[PDB]
Amino acid sequence: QETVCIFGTGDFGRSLGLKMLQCGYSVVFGSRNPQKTTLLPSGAEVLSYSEAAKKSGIIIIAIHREHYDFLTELTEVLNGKILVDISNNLKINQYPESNAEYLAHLVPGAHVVKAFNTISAWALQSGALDASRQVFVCGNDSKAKQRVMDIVRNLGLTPMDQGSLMAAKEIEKYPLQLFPMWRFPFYLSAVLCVFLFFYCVIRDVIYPYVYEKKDNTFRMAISIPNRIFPITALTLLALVYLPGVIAAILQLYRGTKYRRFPDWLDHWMLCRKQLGLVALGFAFLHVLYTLVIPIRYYVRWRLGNLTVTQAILKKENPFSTSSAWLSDSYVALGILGFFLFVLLGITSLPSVSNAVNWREFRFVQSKLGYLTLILCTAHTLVYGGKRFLSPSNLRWYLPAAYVLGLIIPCTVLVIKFVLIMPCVDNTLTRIRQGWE
Amino acid sequence: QETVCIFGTGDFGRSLGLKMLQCGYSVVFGSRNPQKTTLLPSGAEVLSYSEAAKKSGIIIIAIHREHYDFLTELTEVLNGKILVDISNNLKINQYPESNAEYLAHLVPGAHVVKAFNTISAWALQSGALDASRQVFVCGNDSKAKQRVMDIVRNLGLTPMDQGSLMAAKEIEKYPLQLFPMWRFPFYLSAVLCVFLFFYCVIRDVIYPYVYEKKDNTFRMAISIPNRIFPITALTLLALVYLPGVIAAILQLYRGTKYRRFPDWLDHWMLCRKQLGLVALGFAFLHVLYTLVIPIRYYVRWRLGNLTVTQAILKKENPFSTSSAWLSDSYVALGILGFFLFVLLGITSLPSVSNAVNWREFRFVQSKLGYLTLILCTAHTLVYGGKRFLSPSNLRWYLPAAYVLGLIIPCTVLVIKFVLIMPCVDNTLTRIRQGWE
Amino acid sequence: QETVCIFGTGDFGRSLGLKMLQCGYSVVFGSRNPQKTTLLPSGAEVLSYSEAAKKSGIIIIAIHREHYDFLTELTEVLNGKILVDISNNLKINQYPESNAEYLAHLVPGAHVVKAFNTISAWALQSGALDASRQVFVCGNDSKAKQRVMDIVRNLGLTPMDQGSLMAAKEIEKYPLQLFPMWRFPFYLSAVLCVFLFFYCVIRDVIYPYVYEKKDNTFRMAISIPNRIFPITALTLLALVYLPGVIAAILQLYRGTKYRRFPDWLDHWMLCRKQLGLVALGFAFLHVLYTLVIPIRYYVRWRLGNLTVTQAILKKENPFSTSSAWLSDSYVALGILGFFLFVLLGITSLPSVSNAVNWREFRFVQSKLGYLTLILCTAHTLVYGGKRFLSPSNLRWYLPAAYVLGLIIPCTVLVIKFVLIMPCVDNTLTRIRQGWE
Ligand SMILES: Cc1cc2nc3c(=O)[nH]c(=O)nc-3n(C[C@H](O)[C@H](O)[C@H](O)COP(=O)(O)OP(=O)(O)OC[C@H]3O[C@@H](n4cnc5c(N)ncnc54)[C@H](O)[C@@H]3O)c2cc1C
Ligand SMILES: Cc1cc2nc3c(=O)[nH]c(=O)nc-3n(C[C@H](O)[C@H](O)[C@H](O)COP(=O)(O)OP(=O)(O)OC[C@H]3O[C@@H](n4cnc5c(N)ncnc54)[C@H](O)[C@@H]3O)c2cc1C
Ligand SMILES: Cc1cc2nc3c(=O)[nH]c(=O)nc-3n(C[C@H](O)[C@H](O)[C@H](O)COP(=O)(O)OP(=O)(O)OC[C@H]3O[C@@H](n4cnc5c(N)ncnc54)[C@H](O)[C@@H]3O)c2cc1C
Ligand SMILES: NC(=O)c1ccc[n+]([C@@H]2O[C@H](COP(=O)([O-])OP(=O)(O)OC[C@H]3O[C@@H](n4cnc5c(N)ncnc54)[C@H](OP(=O)(O)O)[C@@H]3O)[C@@H](O)[C@H]2O)c1
Ligand SMILES: NC(=O)c1ccc[n+]([C@@H]2O[C@H](COP(=O)([O-])OP(=O)(O)OC[C@H]3O[C@@H](n4cnc5c(N)ncnc54)[C@H](OP(=O)(O)O)[C@@H]3O)[C@@H](O)[C@H]2O)c1
Ligand SMILES: NC(=O)c1ccc[n+]([C@@H]2O[C@H](COP(=O)([O-])OP(=O)(O)OC[C@H]3O[C@@H](n4cnc5c(N)ncnc54)[C@H](OP(=O)(O)O)[C@@H]3O)[C@@H](O)[C@H]2O)c1
Ligand code: HEM
Ligand code: HEM
Ligand code: HEM
Ligand SMILES: CCCCCC(=O)OC[C@H](COP(=O)(O)O)OC(=O)CCCCC
Ligand SMILES: CCCCCC(=O)OC[C@H](COP(=O)(O)O)OC(=O)CCCCC
Ligand SMILES: CCCCCC(=O)OC[C@H](COP(=O)(O)O)OC(=O)CCCCC
Ligand SMILES: *[C@@H]1O[C@H](CO)[C@@H](O)[C@H](O)[C@H]1NC(C)=O
Ligand SMILES: *[C@@H]1O[C@H](CO)[C@@H](O)[C@H](O)[C@H]1NC(C)=O
Ligand SMILES: *[C@@H]1O[C@H](CO)[C@@H](O)[C@H](O)[C@H]1NC(C)=O
Repeated sequence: QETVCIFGTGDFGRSLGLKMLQCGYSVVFGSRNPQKTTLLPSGAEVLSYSEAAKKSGIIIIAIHREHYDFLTELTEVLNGKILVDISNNLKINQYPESNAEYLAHLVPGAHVVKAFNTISAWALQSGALDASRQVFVCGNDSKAKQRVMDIVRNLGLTPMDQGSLMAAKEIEKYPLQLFPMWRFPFYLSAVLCVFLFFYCVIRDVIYPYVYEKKDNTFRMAISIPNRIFPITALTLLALVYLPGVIAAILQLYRGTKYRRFPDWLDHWMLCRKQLGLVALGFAFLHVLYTLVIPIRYYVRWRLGNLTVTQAILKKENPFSTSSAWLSDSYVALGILGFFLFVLLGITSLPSVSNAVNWREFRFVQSKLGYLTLILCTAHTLVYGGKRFLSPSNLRWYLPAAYVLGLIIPCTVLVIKFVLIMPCVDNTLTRIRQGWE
Repeated sequence: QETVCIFGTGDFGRSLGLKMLQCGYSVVFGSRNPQKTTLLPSGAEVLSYSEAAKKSGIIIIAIHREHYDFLTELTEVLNGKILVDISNNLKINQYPESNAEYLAHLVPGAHVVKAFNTISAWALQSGALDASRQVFVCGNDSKAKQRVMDIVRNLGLTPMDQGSLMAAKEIEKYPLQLFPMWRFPFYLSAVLCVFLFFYCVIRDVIYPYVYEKKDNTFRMAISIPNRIFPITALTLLALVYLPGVIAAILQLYRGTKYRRFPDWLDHWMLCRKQLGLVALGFAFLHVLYTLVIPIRYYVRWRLGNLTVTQAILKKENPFSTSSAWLSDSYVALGILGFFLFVLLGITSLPSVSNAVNWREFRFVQSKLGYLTLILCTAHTLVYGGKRFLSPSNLRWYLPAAYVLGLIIPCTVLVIKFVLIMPCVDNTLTRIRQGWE
Repeated sequence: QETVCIFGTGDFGRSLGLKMLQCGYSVVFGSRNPQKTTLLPSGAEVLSYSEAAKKSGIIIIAIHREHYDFLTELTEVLNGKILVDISNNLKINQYPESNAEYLAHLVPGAHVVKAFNTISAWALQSGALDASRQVFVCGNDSKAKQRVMDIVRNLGLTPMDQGSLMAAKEIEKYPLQLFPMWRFPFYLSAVLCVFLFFYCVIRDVIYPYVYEKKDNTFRMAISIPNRIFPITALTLLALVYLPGVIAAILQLYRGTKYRRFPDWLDHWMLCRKQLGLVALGFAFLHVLYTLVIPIRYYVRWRLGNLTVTQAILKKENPFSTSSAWLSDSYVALGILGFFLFVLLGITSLPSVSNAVNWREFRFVQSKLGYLTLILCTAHTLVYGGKRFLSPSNLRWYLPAAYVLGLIIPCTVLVIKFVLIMPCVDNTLTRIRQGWE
């Protein structure tokens, strides 16, 4: 039966130690005081640091980085042992090297393996290990690394091997972050949903209060967020396919592809997935606010008054078939534009993305990605055809609030249309392999 | 070229043997009667048990557990061989030890590897291996276990290593179950959709038949299941976040977190995912029944009569703006409450759940999980404001059937609000690390 | 520090070489002209072919298959080296053996490992490696194959081991295909959406133009694709469960299950997933076109005229409760039939499909798959009950265009109902294990 020593009897020391007694391991704890040990599992004795290290070959140090000082006092006991470093830091970039690098320079005669820092101490105890299922294992000694990965499999976890000990810097960065790539689409969308809220409140509830004095302030429940949410979804969709256009222009002037993107475009290349899925989250709200139009009281009342007024005044509507074209056209373009929008979101799942090679992925994400941005722009051009862009449409001196949201998507489609023409695109094909 | 012996020429023996002839293996079957062999592949000879075992090093026993008796008669031939045990049982907990444990005690001088019990014999033959793609491999000998995993890769399958031979008890439990965790949310929801069907039939089709005698029995097609399905979705959502409240209370009285939950709460901790996804399945039905309201005949007729009666009787509706607030408010709260409801369901996918550490998962599942249960409770409080809870709302002595569904969600939100206050929550922070 | 030689300084040679300088490898390029080397990374010298191969043990040949001729001129240098073959072909089935097989016959004294052909040269450079994350590694020498997989882990990629070198034929087929299994459901659906477009244009816009001359040509925006898309979704759903019925008939005549399906049924067995997900894509369009009915101008106008005409002509509608049954029945059957339709699509995800054994998968995909095809057929039978199949329903001599779409689903449900009866099904149970 295997023996696993655990330095430190703290929170994660008890939780990892009690998980190993349930899987058939003889755990020998090591603490500063083996005399007074109140909370400990049943079949696990507690010894000194030098005494417990003489019993196993795998030593898990469940201590913080600041108290790594005593390991130099017993470096002749730790010769040939497997020291599993599990520690995290309180914040990113607190120390220059990682902990497993620093633990290797303290005890040079021992094989250091980074593991177990992703999982939490409560997930081992309660058994509610759902996102803390994978354990990232990295180390230099390949024989010692396969032995630690056998413990992770016997504890019901899934070891993901991360290579050599150089990858321990990124593993300690992993449990500290809270959506690091989603920060720029959240901040861009929040400053675009606040500006476009104050832009529609000034048009729809303030302008009918100054002129033609009426309350009209219920609009900011559904009727104003059904203008914020599609225009935010259309703008953020156009901000997705804009770096691929700016980078295509920036390669034509340079004449080569082997130079580096200018450090603001490169960070905005990597947030396209994050900008795309936030734009799907707002387009999905625009669908739900639109499909619930005929349930609202204002829509039932307005269609109720318009029918009664037509009933007592014997004038009639002669069914203009031109307006039946437009109202069935922009609704149809919005449905095809949302079907492909969802289809880009299905492919964004990390299991669907791995069952797809880079040609099938480029066909969905780029060929059917502009075709989303064409249909979602034609959905709001044909909707703009009913309003005609007349001078009776701007309230003070500021227009109908969707034509501001057509500046970025119609800019992307014009510049992309230049890059499709063979006087330019045949140069791009010769530049994706190398050119002067 | 490799040689793989297969004991037993039955259903899975032919299916696994014919799959290995298509991948470049020389398969030697072993049966009780090598003389009469009718159904067999082409390039695979059939020998005796002792004769076929002298030709390979990997022996796959395609026999049941009851006929393991003959292997003790030839235990001197099986020395050093790799015996791959593939057997299942007819029911869970039929024998005390697993089959691979029992196969190791019969032949102690052989390395036993559990594999191939997850896949079916038809999925190897027809090639329709879709859920039977992963093959769970476990065994003590690490050199013999990597050799069996090389066969699984060459057969187009994906070996998932499960550790030592102690994990063979759970692998044999795997192909027998049929949604074992989903049993409690299915039985709770079925006894809550049956009671709430008879509660709405008594109010909506029986009470208009006794008093004011009219048929009114078409309601149980859409109009009654649009009352069952949201209240079942709201109750099951409140039953998700109720164990996290009961466990928080039960840690304050104990003063420590290291004691065990009382065996009914612990089984209801593990079914939160299962209760949550069933509650999303009923909320998704409540969306589809609601968005199809203006297509129904009863809604078109009632809005048709109410307009014609207002047309021939010249009284008018003066557009009460107060009721335009409420009807745009509970509809908006239902959309935000369903958007985050879906967002919890996207994170529940086992590929999205693994691309997310436990802080980003706790932010979605708990911070944005109560915020779902707040918005979905405020969606049905504001809907209850239109009905005012007047005494003309209860039919015999029993109320309007959604206020029964507000008992559990408003209980969770009150007790959670006590646990947020810093006179209690600062004790919870000191108790998630250890306290007296 | 490790040394990795790369033959060939081309497009993928620079991209893979610059990725390895960023991970702590000393890369030594090999080219035909080490004198003139313009584009190259900083810390990577360029030598001759025989000179650079004498410095490392891992040699990555970044050259095409046609220029493999020079490796026979230096086969005494490549003894014991690990030659990583990364090449692709311009088209499928261009050469009889794969490249890694052909590279092994050129240099017999070297271990050949196929890797890196899935990823692209731009994904290494730009860092936008999203679908080119997995690297398929296969080779005969297990010690050399684990060494190449350590490079793939250190480059931030994920090595998927594919077994021996026999699997290199399928890995070179992998980056060339563009949805190979989706071709038959795309071509079947396109020839069924074109025929059913011309069938509804002849009924709905040509027949009201010849008789009772009116424009009526706006129908082909929403109103005609809301007839194409559900009938295509219902037909393709019936074409899913039809091979399982034809194969069940074809096993009863044969009397055994061990014979081979006749090569058109076998290719249509494998496209059931592909036919099923395309049928979900059209049913999801039928939902979105249907839920947007009360927003269209034609529906608002027609319900506006029908109310005003009822307001000025004092006749009334007495609320036939029979038509309130039917219109709430087929709408309810369409919602239950679409809920299970989506539930089959959630299980089709390759992460949900792997978290499910073959009994839970057969319960969803087959037991709840016919129950989808029953409810979606009863959704269009009850919708056909409102139209009664009168002789005033066919326009010239051709019927109401959904009853053509009931031929295939009602054929499958009748023949499946024969196979459920125990005079037939007890023979199928005795034939799924072997019978004469
Ligand atoms: C809902 C949604 C989900 C999304 N999910 C994802 C996701 O999961 N992952 C993701 O990455 N994006 C995602 N996106 C973003 C979008 O799909 C990407 O932009 C897409 O992958 C490529 O778009 P592109 O037009 O910029 O093409 P790109 O190829 O990225 O950009 C074109 C330019 O890139 C350069 N380039 C491209 N290929 C090469 C080459 N072989 N050699 C040299 N230069 C080259 C050239 O300069 C070319 O002009 C998503 C978007 C949405 C709306
Ligand atoms: C649609 C949907 C999908 C869902 N999917 C999932 C899913 O995939 N997986 C899943 O697990 N749940 C899932 N849930 C359930 C829900 O998300 C969980 O309850 C959530 O993970 C945590 O909720 P909670 O408030 O109970 O928090 P919890 O943290 O589970 O409960 C709080 C209590 O737990 C204890 N506790 C928590 N953390 C610690 C700690 N570090 N140390 C000590 N004690 C601690 C304390 O007693 C604390 O008061 C889903 C729910 C829905 C509605
Ligand atoms: C939205 C959607 C998604 C889908 N996704 C998938 C998917 O991911 N993967 C997929 O495979 N299909 C998928 N399908 C197709 C459908 O689910 C399959 O047909 C289903 O897996 C089985 O259906 P079946 O009735 O043909 O059953 P089958 O079992 O495939 O066919 C029955 C016949 O198969 C033979 N047979 C079955 N089991 C055995 C056995 N043990 N021994 C001998 N003979 C046997 C017998 O002849 C039997 O009569 C999908 C369909 C839809 C609509
Ligand atoms: N959820 C988690 O707790 C979690 C999760 C992931 C990773 N980790 C990591 O696991 C390790 C355990 O930390 P923890 O959170 O569980 O807290 P902790 O173990 O309770 O406190 C740190 C441990 O250091 C030991 N130690 C030895 N000398 C010490 C000294 N001079 N001063 C203070 N302590 C000394 C202590 O045990 P003795 O005095 O008895 O010897 C003490 O148990 C940490 O590195 C942590 O980053 C924890
Ligand atoms: N879909 C599947 O079939 C499937 C799936 C997963 C796992 N398995 C497992 O694979 C194994 C094969 O079982 P099976 O379903 O395919 O049925 P089976 O093989 O047809 O019957 C059991 C086999 O035991 C052999 N055997 C040897 N001595 C025997 C004896 N005294 N009495 C009876 N049989 C004897 C028989 O072959 P000979 O008499 O010719 O030697 C017979 O082929 C089982 O353990 C099963 O749990 C099967
Ligand atoms: N996106 C990709 O580029 C990609 C992706 C996956 C796989 N691959 C594979 O990686 C390999 C590299 O090809 P590549 O696309 O990057 O084009 P390439 O390397 O620019 O051209 C082929 C290479 O062959 C070398 N070579 C040696 N003798 C040659 C000769 N007589 N004639 C022509 N070339 C000779 C050349 O380098 P020197 O003359 O300087 O020695 C040249 O760099 C290919 O096998 C490719 O299938 C490429
Ligand atoms: C289910 C599919 C969709 C339907 C039925 C739909 C329908 C509509 C309708 C009816 C309007 C007019 C709103 C009103 O009456 O005030 C509208 C506006 C709009 N839609 Fe959509 N839409 C859909 C999807 C999309 C998508 C995917 C986008 C792109 C992100 C989009 C962008 C817009 C924009 C920009 C407006 C104008 C916003 C305004 O100024 O009011 N829609 N949509
Ligand atoms: C798309 C989003 C949603 C919309 C538009 C919506 C709309 C509505 C409407 C209009 C009603 C009144 C039904 C009627 O007219 O008889 C209602 C009732 C209700 N909704 Fe929602 N809802 C949504 C999502 C949700 C969610 C996510 C929940 C929580 C599970 C929920 C819980 C309820 C409850 C409990 C009722 C009262 C049931 C009754 O007694 O009739 N809804 N909803
Ligand atoms: C959200 C769920 C669904 C709803 C509310 C729904 C509703 C309807 C409605 C109202 C119609 C009549 C269309 C019209 O007024 O012209 C219809 C037609 C039809 N539906 Fe559905 N449906 C649903 C899902 C499905 C599904 C999943 C299928 C099967 C693929 C299906 C198959 C059909 C067929 C075949 C027709 C007849 C097409 C025609 O001739 O017009 N539906 N549906
Ligand atoms: C508050 C927003 C939280 C959203 C969390 C989330 O969904 O992202 C988790 C992860 C994304 O994480 P990273 O790509 O690693 O940033 O999974 C997905 O790819 C999303 C696919 C979803 C496709 C439908
Ligand atoms: C009759 C109900 C059958 C449902 C089957 C199912 O969906 O669960 C399969 C599995 C769940 O299986 P377990 O978590 O292992 O119980 O995948 C999911 O996590 C669901 C995610 C779904 C998120 C949208
Ligand atoms: C133009 C159509 C492109 C569609 C691409 C696609 O979705 O398939 C990618 C892959 C399917 O690829 P293969 O099964 O390998 O053919 O993932 C899925 O299983 C789909 C699950 C989706 C379940 C919702
Ligand atoms: C209603 O429609 C009919 C034909 O569809 C038309 O003749 C009649 O004038 C309309 N009634 C109105 C517009 O009041
Ligand atoms: C219809 O609305 C107008 C203003 O919107 C109002 O003046 C008129 O009284 C309404 N007609 C009714 C209530 O019949
Ligand atoms: C409207 O409905 C009432 C009862 O709901 C009925 O008595 C009345 O006749 C209807 N008005 C019509 C049909 O014009």
